[PDB]
Amino acid sequence: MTHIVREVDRPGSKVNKKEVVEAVTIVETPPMVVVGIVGYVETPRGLRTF
Amino acid sequence: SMLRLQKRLASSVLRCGKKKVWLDPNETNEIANANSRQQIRKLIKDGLIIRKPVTVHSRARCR
Amino acid sequence: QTKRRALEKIDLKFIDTTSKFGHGRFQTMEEKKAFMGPLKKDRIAKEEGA
Amino acid sequence: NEVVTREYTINIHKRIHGVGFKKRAPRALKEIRKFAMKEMGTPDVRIDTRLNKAVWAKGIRNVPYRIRVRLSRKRNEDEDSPNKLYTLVTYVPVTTFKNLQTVNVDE
Amino acid sequence: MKVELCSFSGYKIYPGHGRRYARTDGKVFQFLNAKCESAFLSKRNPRQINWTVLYRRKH
Amino acid sequence: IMNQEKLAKLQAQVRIGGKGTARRKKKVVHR
RNA sequence: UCUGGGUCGGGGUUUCGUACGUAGCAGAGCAGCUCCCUCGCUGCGAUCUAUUGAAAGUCAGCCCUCGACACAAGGGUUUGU
RNA sequence: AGAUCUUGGUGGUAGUAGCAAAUAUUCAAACGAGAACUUUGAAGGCCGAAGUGGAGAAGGGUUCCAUGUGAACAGCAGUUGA
Ligand SMILES: [Mg+2]
Ligand SMILES: [Mg+2]
Ligand SMILES: [Mg+2]
Ligand SMILES: [Mg+2]
Ligand SMILES: [Mg+2]
Ligand SMILES: [Mg+2]
Ligand SMILES: [Mg+2]
Ligand SMILES: [Mg+2]
Ligand SMILES: [Mg+2]
Ligand SMILES: [Mg+2]
Repeated sequence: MTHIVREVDRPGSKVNKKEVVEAVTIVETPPMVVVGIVGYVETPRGLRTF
Repeated sequence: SMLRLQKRLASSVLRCGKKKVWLDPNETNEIANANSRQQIRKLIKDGLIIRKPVTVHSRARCR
Repeated sequence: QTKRRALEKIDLKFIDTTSKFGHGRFQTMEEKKAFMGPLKKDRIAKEEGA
Repeated sequence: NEVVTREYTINIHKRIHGVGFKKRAPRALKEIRKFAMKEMGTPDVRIDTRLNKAVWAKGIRNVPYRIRVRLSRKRNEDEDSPNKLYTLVTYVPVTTFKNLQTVNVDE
Repeated sequence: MKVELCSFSGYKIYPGHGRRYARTDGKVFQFLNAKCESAFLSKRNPRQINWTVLYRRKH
Repeated sequence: IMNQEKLAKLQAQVRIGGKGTARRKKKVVHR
């Protein structure tokens, strides 16, 4: 986690065009690699793997 | 092997407590043969039993 | 997402990068060096570096 | 070979962290023995009395943070024993622990 | 990115860091951390604390 | 008399403790 | 494996706050020496100053190493339409 | 078959509750089949003279001392022991 500073664009608010400090969470996301495909079929018992 | 009697007799002969009695850890067999106060005296003479010096309690700080 | 909380444009002005391993007080290495100047270990490395 | 002797430095502070006051020096001895077993692969580890005196030098709870020891692997070919090798860990007094690598030492 | 403030130690206080102290007499002080705040509250002089900016520029 | 081999091992037997303890005076065998 | 993970070491971060020693015509003063000095020298003395944001710790559940060292294709018990 | 029956034996509970008042142990060696607990040495501590020290009265009665044993006992162990 860390925190940022940004200007708010919320009309009618007390923080309108005002700076705020907001806590943010950093989530590292290296690209996903696609290795398969699953198909599902709708059954009267639910979805089942086809 | 077990030298409780030797420590007690050495304390009695040396006129000190069992704290100050030092038995030679290498001559355990020779000391174990000592069963009488004459033999304790002989061991003290021969250097196998030593009265350890009094723990230092200085008064230089007090002075 | 139709509320004004959502679909609101976000424009950051500052991201805090102070050290989180304590009470960090310098954003970058260079800012810390420019504030604190040379140190003893810098001097002993620089004497060896001629 | 197998009669090698080496000089290590052990982060006692790293291995004792979190241990209660009345347990820090006995756990220091246990971690020293475990370190010797791991480094030399010998379950039979003998610790010099000078090393024990150095670990216990500052009492039971203020154990030194670092210590320089010497692990010597020696031939236990003295009697019929399950282990034919053993490690004698001796104490190496040093002034500073900066830039001390693990170095092989000759006989 | 906002107005940069200075502490009891003279260090820059970035947004979202430290505290701000407003006295009854009308003076507003800002501190970088609780160490500087406790030093200020105990009326310690920054010109005698070795790591403060004021001591550095005094010596 | 004392030579280098005798001296280097003599240092061991006279020390019966760490720093601050009295030195061993003698170890004499007599039958 | 285009090796790996450890253990030290290093660097980064951070915590505290300026280490031992040395030097000082710094220091409340005090005690001796006067061919000496013409205002000096020799000790004691909390504290101060410089060396010195120094010293010390920092993963054990902090970050990065490619420096050093040794170690890692090994052990056991089972499982079949 | 009963009498919260008498005496004796045995279960479940159950390898469970529990073996937590008074700071603390560690290293090496010896004996030994066998050592966390015995002994020696080294270290770290404690009682701190209104003591966990040194001696008595009452009470105990051989617990004193040495040697030997490792059946039982010392609610773990023991090469030790009242
Ligand atoms: Mg943090
Ligand atoms: Mg490091
Ligand atoms: Mg019946
Ligand atoms: Mg239980
Ligand atoms: Mg219990
Ligand atoms: Mg004490
Ligand atoms: Mg005491
Ligand atoms: Mg009494
Ligand atoms: Mg008896
Ligand atoms: Mg029992």
